[PDB]
Amino acid sequence: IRRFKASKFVFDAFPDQVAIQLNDTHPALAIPELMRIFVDIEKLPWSKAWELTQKTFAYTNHTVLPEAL
Amino acid sequence: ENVAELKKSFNRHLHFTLVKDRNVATTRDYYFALAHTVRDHLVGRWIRTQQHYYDKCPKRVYYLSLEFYMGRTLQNTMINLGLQNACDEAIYQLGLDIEELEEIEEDAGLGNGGLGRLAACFLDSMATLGLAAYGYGIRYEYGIFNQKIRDGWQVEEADDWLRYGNPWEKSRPEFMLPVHFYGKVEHTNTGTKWIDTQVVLALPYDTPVPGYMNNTVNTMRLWSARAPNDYIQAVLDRNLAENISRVLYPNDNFFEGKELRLKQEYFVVAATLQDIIRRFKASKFVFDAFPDQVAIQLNDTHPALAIPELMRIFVDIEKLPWSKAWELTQKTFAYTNHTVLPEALERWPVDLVEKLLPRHLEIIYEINQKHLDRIVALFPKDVDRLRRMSLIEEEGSKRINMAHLCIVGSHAVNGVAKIHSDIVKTKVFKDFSELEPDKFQNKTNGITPRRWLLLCNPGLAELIAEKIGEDYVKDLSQLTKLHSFLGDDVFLRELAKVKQENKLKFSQFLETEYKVKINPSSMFDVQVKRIHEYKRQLLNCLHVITMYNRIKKDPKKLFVPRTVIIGGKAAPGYHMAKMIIKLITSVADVVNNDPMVGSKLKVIFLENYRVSLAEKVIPATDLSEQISTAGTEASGTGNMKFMLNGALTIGTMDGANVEMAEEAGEENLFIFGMRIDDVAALDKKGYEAKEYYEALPELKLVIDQIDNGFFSPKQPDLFKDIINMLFYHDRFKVFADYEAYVKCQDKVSQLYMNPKAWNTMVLKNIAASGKFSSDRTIKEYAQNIWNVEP
Amino acid sequence: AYGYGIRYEYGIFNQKIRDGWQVEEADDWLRYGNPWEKSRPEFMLPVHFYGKVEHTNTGTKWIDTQVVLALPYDTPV
Amino acid sequence: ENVAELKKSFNRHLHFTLVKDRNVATTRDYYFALAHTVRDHLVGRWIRTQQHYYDKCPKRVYYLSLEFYMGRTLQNTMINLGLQNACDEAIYQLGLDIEELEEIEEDAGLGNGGLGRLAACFLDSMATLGLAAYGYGIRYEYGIFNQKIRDGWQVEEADDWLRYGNPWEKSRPEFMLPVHFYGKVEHTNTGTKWIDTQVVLALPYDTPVPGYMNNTVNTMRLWSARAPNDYIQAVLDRNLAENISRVLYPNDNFFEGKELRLKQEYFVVAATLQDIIRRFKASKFVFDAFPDQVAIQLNDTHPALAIPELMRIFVDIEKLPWSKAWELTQKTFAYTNHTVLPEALERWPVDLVEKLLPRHLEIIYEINQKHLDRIVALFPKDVDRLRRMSLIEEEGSKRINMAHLCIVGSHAVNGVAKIHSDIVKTKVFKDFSELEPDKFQNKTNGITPRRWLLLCNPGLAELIAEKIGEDYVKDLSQLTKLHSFLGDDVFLRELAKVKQENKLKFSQFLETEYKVKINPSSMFDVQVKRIHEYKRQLLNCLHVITMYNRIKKDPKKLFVPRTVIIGGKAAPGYHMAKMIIKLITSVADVVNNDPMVGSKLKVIFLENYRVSLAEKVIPATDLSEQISTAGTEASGTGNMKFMLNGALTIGTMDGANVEMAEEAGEENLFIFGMRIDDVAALDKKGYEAKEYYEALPELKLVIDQIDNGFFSPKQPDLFKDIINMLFYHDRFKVFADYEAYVKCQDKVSQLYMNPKAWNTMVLKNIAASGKFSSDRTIKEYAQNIWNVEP
Ligand SMILES: O=C(N[C@@H](Cc1ccccc1)C(=O)N1CC(C(=O)O)C1)c1cc2cc(Cl)ccc2[nH]1
Ligand SMILES: Cc1cc2nc3c(=O)[nH]c(=O)nc-3n(C[C@H](O)[C@H](O)[C@H](O)CO)c2cc1C
Ligand SMILES: Cc1cc2nc3c(=O)[nH]c(=O)nc-3n(C[C@H](O)[C@H](O)[C@H](O)CO)c2cc1C
Ligand SMILES: *Cc1c(COP(=O)(O)O)cnc(C)c1O
Ligand SMILES: *Cc1c(COP(=O)(O)O)cnc(C)c1O
Ligand SMILES: CC(=O)N[C@@H]1O[C@H](CO)[C@@H](O)[C@H](O)[C@H]1O
Ligand SMILES: CC(=O)N[C@@H]1O[C@H](CO)[C@@H](O)[C@H](O)[C@H]1O
Repeated sequence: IRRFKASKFVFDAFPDQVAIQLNDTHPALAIPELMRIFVDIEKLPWSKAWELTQKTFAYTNHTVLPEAL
Repeated sequence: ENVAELKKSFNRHLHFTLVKDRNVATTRDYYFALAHTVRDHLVGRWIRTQQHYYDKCPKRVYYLSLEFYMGRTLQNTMINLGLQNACDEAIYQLGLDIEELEEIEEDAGLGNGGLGRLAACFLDSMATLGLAAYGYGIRYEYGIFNQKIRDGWQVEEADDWLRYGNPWEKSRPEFMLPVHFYGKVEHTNTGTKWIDTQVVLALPYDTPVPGYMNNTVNTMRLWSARAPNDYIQAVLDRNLAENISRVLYPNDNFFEGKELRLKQEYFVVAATLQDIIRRFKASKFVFDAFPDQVAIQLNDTHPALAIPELMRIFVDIEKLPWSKAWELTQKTFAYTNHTVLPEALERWPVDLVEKLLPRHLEIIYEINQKHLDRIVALFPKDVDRLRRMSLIEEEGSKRINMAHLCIVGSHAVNGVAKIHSDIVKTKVFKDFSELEPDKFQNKTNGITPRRWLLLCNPGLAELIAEKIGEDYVKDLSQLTKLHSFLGDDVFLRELAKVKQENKLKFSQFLETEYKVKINPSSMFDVQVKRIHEYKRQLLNCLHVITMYNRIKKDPKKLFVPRTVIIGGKAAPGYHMAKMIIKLITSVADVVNNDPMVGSKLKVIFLENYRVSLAEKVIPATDLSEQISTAGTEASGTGNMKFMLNGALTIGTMDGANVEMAEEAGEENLFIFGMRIDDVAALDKKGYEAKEYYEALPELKLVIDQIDNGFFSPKQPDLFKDIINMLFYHDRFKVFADYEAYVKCQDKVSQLYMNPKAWNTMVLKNIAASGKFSSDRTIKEYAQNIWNVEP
Repeated sequence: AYGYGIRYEYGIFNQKIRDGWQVEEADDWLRYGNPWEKSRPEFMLPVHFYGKVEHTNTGTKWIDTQVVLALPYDTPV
Repeated sequence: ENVAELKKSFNRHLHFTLVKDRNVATTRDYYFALAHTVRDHLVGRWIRTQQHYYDKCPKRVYYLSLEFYMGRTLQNTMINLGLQNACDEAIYQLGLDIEELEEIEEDAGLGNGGLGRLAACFLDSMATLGLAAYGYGIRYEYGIFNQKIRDGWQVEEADDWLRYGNPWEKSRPEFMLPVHFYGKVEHTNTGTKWIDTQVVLALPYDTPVPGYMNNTVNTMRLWSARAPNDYIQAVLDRNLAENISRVLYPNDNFFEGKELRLKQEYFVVAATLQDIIRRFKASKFVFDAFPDQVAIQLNDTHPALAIPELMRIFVDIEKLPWSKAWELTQKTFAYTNHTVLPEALERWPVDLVEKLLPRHLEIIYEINQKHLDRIVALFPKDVDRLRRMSLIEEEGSKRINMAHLCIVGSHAVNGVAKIHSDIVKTKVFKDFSELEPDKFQNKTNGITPRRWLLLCNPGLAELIAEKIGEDYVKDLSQLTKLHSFLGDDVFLRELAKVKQENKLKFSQFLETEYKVKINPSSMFDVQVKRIHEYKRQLLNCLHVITMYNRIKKDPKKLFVPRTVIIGGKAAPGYHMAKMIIKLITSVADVVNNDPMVGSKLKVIFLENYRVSLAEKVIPATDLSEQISTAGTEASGTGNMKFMLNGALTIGTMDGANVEMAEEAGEENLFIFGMRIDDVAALDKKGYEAKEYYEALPELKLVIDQIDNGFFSPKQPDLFKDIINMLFYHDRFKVFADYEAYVKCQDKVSQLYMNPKAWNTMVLKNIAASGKFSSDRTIKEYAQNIWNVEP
C-alpha cells in the first residue's frame, strides 16, 4: 500500500498496479486485511473496497488431501 | 447510506427538486442535487439534537457575532457526517466529477477575516464537543465583496451569494420578531415606555452545524430584516427597512460610525435577546436562574448594545428591580476583546444613539452613574480615574466607549492570545483589572482540525492517521506522537511528497487562473490575510524587490527558486491598502516578465482571497508569512492553519506567533525583528525611517526604484503616497525590521536547500500544533467562562 | 515481481539418522551470517495482535493490541 | 588517506556496502558508509599488531570484566588514527554534516558506570602504551537500559543496540567454544570427571582498540551465548541457553544473586580461560612459564570463578598436581577491589553453586581447607580468625565470600584510590594483609585524555596544544606547563571563551531536548553519575530548594544565576533512587515555572545519562558535584573528567577527590563536610537527623515543603518514604553535611562573580590533572602487578 501511494500513479488503479498471488491458503488472511485497510484505515466504502480486493488477489490451490486443509 | 442509495437519492432530487434529467441538467443542478442528497442526512440528528436540549435542559451558549465567515458547506458536512467517501464514489459512478460540483458552491462570506472565521471555527468545535450552543448573527444579503484586479488595482464587485439559492439555510417563519427604532422615551407610573417607534421585522434563518462524527447538529441562526405589513413609492420605500441586513461592512479592524451599522448592531442584538428570553420562558425551567441557563458571549464590542437591551427587557418589560436585573445581566454576559489598534475601537456619538435608541442611551447613562459612583467611593481624590473609567468620552463630541460598556456589563473579559490578553488586562484596562483582577482572562485562539486539516489537506490527514491513528481529529494534542518519526527518513519523504502533491495541484490552479508559468519545485512563499499596513505585506514587497535586484546583479548566482504569493482584500476606503496592492501587482509584472530572472522568481497576487481559497493555497505552502509589527496582531489564526499544514513560519514575536514558538521551540520557526519591548523603546526614543534608508544599501535601492517609477514608468510618482508614509508616517516601522527580515529570509532559503532538515523542522511544527485546535480553545471557554459541559 | 515471505531464523531441520531413525537438528543457517540478504531498516512496520474491536462513529477501531515490529530483509533475484 | 580517496571510499561503501545512491540513502546509510570507510583504516595495523604479539611473544595482559562501557566508536577511531580532520572535510565536501552522522551511532553501553568505563578507559591506554593486552567480556544483546522520564518518573526501555548492526565487531567463528553447566562430579581412577553437563556454545566477537597515534590495534573479545547443534518448542527453547548473554544486569554497586547472573559469570570465565590456554599452547613458547606469559586481572569479584576454573583445567584436564597448579594460579591472577559498600558484595549461596557448578564448589572447598589449615597452623588459639578468613560464610545459609576467594587466588590485590586501598588493606581485609603485607597495593584510577579531552573538548585541547605543544596527549603530566600562564589575562580569557562555547553548544542541546530556556551566562552546576543514596544527589536537591526559597524570599537580591543539572540512571529495583529522581523532576517543575525566579535558576534532569552524553555536558560544566559521603566513593572517575575539562569541584574528601586536592592544592577545590574520621565519630556517638532539622531553619523549610506536598500538591505524601529514610534510616547522613554544603556553595558563587579568579583556579586544576590519566594508572599496573612492558 505504501509503495502504491508513493508511485506517483485514491486506490481506483490499485489492481491495475498491483497483483497479489496467494500461494496456497497460508496467507488467506491477506483478503480481510486488505479490506480492513481499505475500510477502517483508508475509509473506502465496503462495496468499492471489496471490488478492488477481488481484482487484486488470485489464489493457487496446491492439494486435495484432507489433512492439509 | 451506502453508494447505491446515495445515487438513487441524487437522481430523485435532480428529477423532483431540480426538475431535470441527465440531458438538460446543468453543473449547478448537479451541485444542488448532491447538496440536497447530503442535506437530508442532517435532518434526523438536527431535530433530535435540538429536542435533546429542550428535554435535558443543559446550560446553553449563545455566540453573538456580527460576523460568521463560514466558507462552503458541502464538503464540510460530508466529512463531519462520514459520507465523503461514499458520495465521492456515488458521483463518480454517475459519471460526474465531485470536485467540479463542489466548486459551484458560493462561500458564505459573512465575515471580513480572523474575527468572523474564529466564530465559524468555534461553531464547528462546539458541535464536535457536543455543547448546547447556538450562533446568532445577521443573514447579510451580500457578504464581503468579490475582489477583482483591474489595471493592477482592486475593484469591488457585489457578492450576491443568495442569487441562486442557499440549500443550507432554513427559514423559520414562526419565530419572526419585531425590532424597534427611534421613537421617544415616556416615563409613566406603570413603568417607562418606549413609544412612537418604527418597526422592522426580523425573520431568522437556521443553518445546521454538524459536529464531527457525533450525531450532534447545532444551529446557526441568522436574522434578515423585513418591513412590517404615494402608494408605489411607499412600497418601494420598504427597501429602507430591509437595507439593515443588506450588506456586511467590509472593514477589518476599523470602526466606521455609520448610522446603518448602528442599526445592524441593535437589530441583531434585539432579535437575539428576545428569542433567547422566549426560549427561556418555554424551557419548563422567575429569571433567577436565567444565567444558570444562559451564557451570552459578546464577540468583540459589535453587539455591546446587548447589555442595555437585556436590562431594558428586564426592567421595562419584565418589571425586575434595577439591582436584580443588573446582577443577572453581568452573570449572563462575557466579552471577548480582539484588538488594541485605535482605528478599530467603537465609540458611538451619544447624539446618534440618542435619536436611534433613546431608551438605551438612558440605560447606559444609568449604568455609568452607578459605575462611577462606585469608583468615586473607593478613590475620592482620584478625579482623572473617573474620566478614564467612564463609559462616556467628552473629547470634542460626547460618545460612548463601547469597550467600557462591555467590561462593566460582563463577568468575564478575555483576550485572544497570551501577549494580547496581558496588554488588555494590565495596560489598556489597568483601571478595571485592578478593581476586578479575576474578571480578565486569556483564551488563546484556535482553528478546527476538520476544515483546516481533514477537509483541506486529505493527503496530510491520511499520512498522519496511517502513522498515529485517527484519535488526533478530536484531540489534536495527539499530534505529538509524530515525534517518534523524527529520524524516520521514509516518513519525512512521505511528508515531503504530500506537500509536493499539494503544490502541484495548486500550481495547476495558478497557471489556468493566471498567465505566469510556475516552478513546481520552487519554494512557495505565502502571505494571505487582509491587506493592512500593520500586517505589512509592504515589508514583504520590499523583500521581493530585494531578491529581484540581487538576481539582476548576479544572474548565475545559486538561488533557491521561489514562487511568492501575496493575497488579500483591502477595505474599500483603505487608500494605503489599495496603494500597496497596486505596488505589489506592479512589482510582479516586472519580475515575472524579466528574462534574466525567468523561472527563478515568480510573484502572484492571489485575488479574491476567501475561505474556500484558503483551503487550497494553505496546504500548498512551504513558507508562511506572519510579519505584523510586534504588538499589532492580537492573535492570528492563519498562522495556525499554516503550521498545522506543513509550512514553516517566518514572523515576529506577536499575537499567537509567540505561543507557536513556545510549543514548537523558537528554534523551529524563523522569528525576527523587534519585539514588544523593542518597539516601545524605539517609540520613546523616536523613529526616523530616513536613517535606515541611509544605512541599508539594498533598501535604498528598493526605495529609489519605487519612488522613481522603475515599477510604474508611465506614472513615475504613482507610489509617492507610499514613500511619504514610510518616511514620515510609518506607525508600523517597516524600515526598522527590514534588515532583520531580509537576514531571516536568507536563512530560510539556506534551510530549504537541505530537504531533510527542512522537513525535519516541519515535522516538529506539525507535531507541536495540537494546542491550536479550537476544541481546546472552546474547552477553556466552557469551563472557565460559560460554566457548561458536553 | 517481488517475493514476500518470512525470514525464518531456522529453516527446515537438518536430518540425521541415528540407529536407523531420523533425528532432527536445528538448522541455524544464519549463525555465520548471510551475505545475500540486505536489512532494510527504513521500511520496518508494526504488526498488531489480540486487542479488541471498538465500533465508533468515526469508523471501527481495533484497539488495545500488542505490537510486534517487522523488519524486512531484501535478497536480490 | 587524503580527502579525495576518503570521499571515494565513502561513495564506494554507500554503493556496494549499503546498496544506495545519494537520492535514496538515509542518514543511517551515510553513517554506516563513513564507519566502513574509517574501519578499513584499522585492518592493516590490527592484523600486524596481533601478528606481532605472536612472533615476539611478549607477556600478555587479559582484562577480564563483566562490563565494558565503551560509548561510541567512530570519532574515537578517527582521532586515534589521525583521520578526523580529513574525514570532517570529506563529509563536508560531499554535502553532509559529520556531526549528524555521528549522532546516528548507538553507544555500546555494556556497563553500568565507573566500573565498566574504567575498563573502557584502560583498553584505550593499554593500546596507546603499546602493551600486548586484551579485554574479555560478554557481548550483551542489550546493554544498560535507555532511560525515559514519564510523569516525572524513570521508565526503562530495552537498549537494542545491535538492531541495525554493529560495524565495529567481528565475529570470529573459528574460535567458538563449549561452556559446561550443571551435571555431576565423578571421581574416577583416571582423574575427576565432570559429566552429564548441559552445553552452551560461546562465539567470540572481536572489536579493535586503536592506540593513540602508534600503529597499535589491540582486541576486545566479547562472548555471545549460542545453543549447541515437541519439535517447535525444542527449537524455541534454544532461547534459554542464548539468554545467558541476553542482558546486562543494570545495578551499580549492588549484588543480585540471580542464577542467570551466576551463569553469565561462569560463562565469560570458562570461555576466556579456555581461549587463553589454547593461545598459550600455540605460542610456540609445559605450563611452567604460563604466568611468565599470562597475566589475568580480575575486575572486581564478578569473574572470581576464574580461579577455581583455572585450577579445574590445570588439575582435571591438564593433570597437573594440585600444589603446582595452585602456585601457577596465584602467579597468574591479580584482583582489583572497587567498593566497600555492603550491598555490592558478592556472596553466592553454596546451594546454588552446588547445582550449577558442582566441580567448582569442590575446588573452592579444597582451596578453603588448604587456606584455613595454614591459618590454624600459625594462629592455633585464634578460632574466630578462621571464621573471619574463610571463603565460606555460615550465617543463616552457607555462601561463598567471593572477595576472599579473589584474595587467596591472586598474588596482588588493589584498591582504586589511596583512601580506598588503605581501608581495603588495613580495615576490611586486615586479617589477610597482616599475613601478606606485600600483596595489597593501590592503583589510583584514571581516565583517557583521548576520549575525555581531545575528543569531547576539541576547543580546550587545541588551546592547550597552542600554548604547550601536543606532547601532553601521551604524557598528561605535561599539563603542569600550563602554570606559566597563571598571570596571563589573554590566556585566561581564551580559556573562559572555550568553556563559553561549550556551554552555548550544550545550551542548544538542552533547549531543543527540553522545554526550558537556558541562561547561557549562568553557572552550569552539574551532578551526573548513577542515582545512589551514597552519591547524594538528594543532598544536592536539598540545596536547589534552598536557593529557590531564598529567591522567593528576597526577589531582587543579587544572585549569581545558575543552570543546575542532575542526571543519571537508577537501577530498576532501587526504589529510593527512583523516588529521588521523581523528587528532582518535581522540584525542577516548580522552579522552572515560577515567575519570580525566572531566568535566575533553572533545573534540568538530564535523561539517559550515558558515555556519549557525558562527552557533551562535561565540557560545558563550570561546577562539578562530587558529594558522596566520605568513605563511600571508592574512587570516582567523573570527578577527574570534570577537572580535566575546566570545571571547579565542590565535594567531600572521598575517593580520588582527596588526591585531586593533593595535586591541585586543597584551596583550589571546594571541599566541605565530614571526613572519614568525622563520619566514624558520628557513628559511634549515634546519628539523629532530627536534630539538624531542628537547628537549621533553611533545612526545616526545605523538609516541610517536601513532606507537605509543596512539590507534589496532587500527592501531598508522595515523598513520605524519602522523609522517613532521612529522619530514621539515613546511612549516608544527608542532614549532617547540609550546613557545611550550603556554606560551601555560597562561596562558590562568590568566586564565580570574579571571572579572573574563577578562571585562575580552573587553570590550577587543569594544570594539575596530569596524574589522572589512565596512561599513568596502566603504567603502575604494568610494572608493579603484571610485570609487562611496551
Ligand atoms: O563483521 C565484519 N565482517 C563481516 C563480513 C560478512 C558479511 C556478511 C556475510 C558474511 C560475512 C563478518 O565477518 N560477518 C557478518 C557475520 C555475523 O554477523 O555473524 C560475520 C567485520 C569486518 C571488520 C573490520 C574491522 Cl577493522 C573491525 C570489525 C569488523 N567486522
Ligand atoms: C489597522 C488599520 C485598519 C484600517 N482600516 C481602514 C478601513 O477599513 N477603511 C479605511 O477607509 N481606512 C482604514 N485605515 C486607514 C485609517 O482610517 C487612516 O486613514 C490612516 O491610518 C491614517 O494614515 C486603517 C488603518 C489601520 C492602521
Ligand atoms: C550503594 C547502594 C546501591 C544499591 N543498589 C540497589 C540496586 O541496584 N537495586 C535495588 O533494588 N536496590 C538497591 N539498593 C537498595 C538496597 O537493596 C536496600 O533496599 C536499601 O538500602 C535498604 O534501605 C542500594 C543501596 C545502596 C546503599
Ligand atoms: C483564517 C483567515 C483569515 C485570518 O488570517 P490572518 O493571517 O490571521 O490575518 C482571514 N481571511 C480568511 C479567508 C481566512 O481563512
Ligand atoms: C565516567 C562515567 C561514570 C562514573 O562517574 P562517577 O561520577 O565517578 O560516578 C558513570 N557513567 C558514565 C556514563 C560515565 O561516563
Ligand atoms: C478587531 C479584529 O478583527 N481583530 C482580529 O481578531 C482575530 C480573532 O481574535 C485575531 O486573530 C486578529 O489578530 C485580530 O486582528
Ligand atoms: C562496585 C563498583 O561499581 N565500584 C565503583 O568502581 C569504580 C571504578 O573503580 C569507582 O571509581 C567507584 O567509586 C565505585 O563506586
